Amino acid sequence: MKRQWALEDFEIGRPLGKGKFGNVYLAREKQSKFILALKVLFKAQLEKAGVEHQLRREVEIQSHLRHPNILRLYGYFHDATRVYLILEYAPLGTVYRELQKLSKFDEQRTATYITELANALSYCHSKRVIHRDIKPENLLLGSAGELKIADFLDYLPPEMIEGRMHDEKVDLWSLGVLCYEFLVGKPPFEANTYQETYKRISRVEFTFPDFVTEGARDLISRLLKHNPSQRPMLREVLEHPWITANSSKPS
Ligand SMILES: O=C1CNCC2=C1[C@@H](c1ccccc1F)c1c[nH]nc1N2
Repeated sequence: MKRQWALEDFEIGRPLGKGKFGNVYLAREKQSKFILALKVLFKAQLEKAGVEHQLRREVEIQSHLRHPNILRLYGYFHDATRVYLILEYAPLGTVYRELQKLSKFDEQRTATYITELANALSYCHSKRVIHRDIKPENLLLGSAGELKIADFLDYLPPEMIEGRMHDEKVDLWSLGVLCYEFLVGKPPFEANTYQETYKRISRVEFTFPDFVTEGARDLISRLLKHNPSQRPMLREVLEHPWITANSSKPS
């Protein structure tokens, strides 16, 4: 038995973002006056893209995922032309926005974010869910500034760009790219052309600015190993001395 929702159940507020298949609006559940986000997806568009099978899968997964660092999907409903997703609202915005505003994050903020991401990823893996698109734009912030994964090129691991087969280790690579981008302000393999970025990733060619410390370099270099089996386990990330020295939050 489940709860049935309807459009008339919410007071539509301001638009929060624009999607390639619809828009997201801030909203309030009329009964509880609870603030949430309402993502509207157009079927006609979801159809003309062959991503419907992807949405159905993601919605199934998200509904079952319950973690403080994963954006919550409370439910959904639809009509003749639209699919509505009832999502948790992250009042502090995207990590992407904070990064652009600050240009780069200090070690404390970065290690904290990496810890929250590692926890969320560890939870996902325990549920056989892998390959989360954790780019800054897909990372939101809760009322206390806690990170929330909301993924529902510069970040693809060597195995993927090379058309090879992969596993959960792709998420460890992602974590290394994010740790670097958080500390530096830009992803490690950024280049002028797609072709150049590709060769940069394939060869794991990147440099560290002078302000990136020894501990951060050790963690990033280990996460960004070309060979997936040489990348640390998520528990090793959470126990890394750079993480335990800088994270403002425990695992
Ligand atoms: O789209 C946006 C735009 N940035 C603010 C924001 C959202 C939205 C959202 C982000 C990523 C994926 C799905 C999704 F609905 C959102 C949901 N809760 N808080 C949000 N803030």
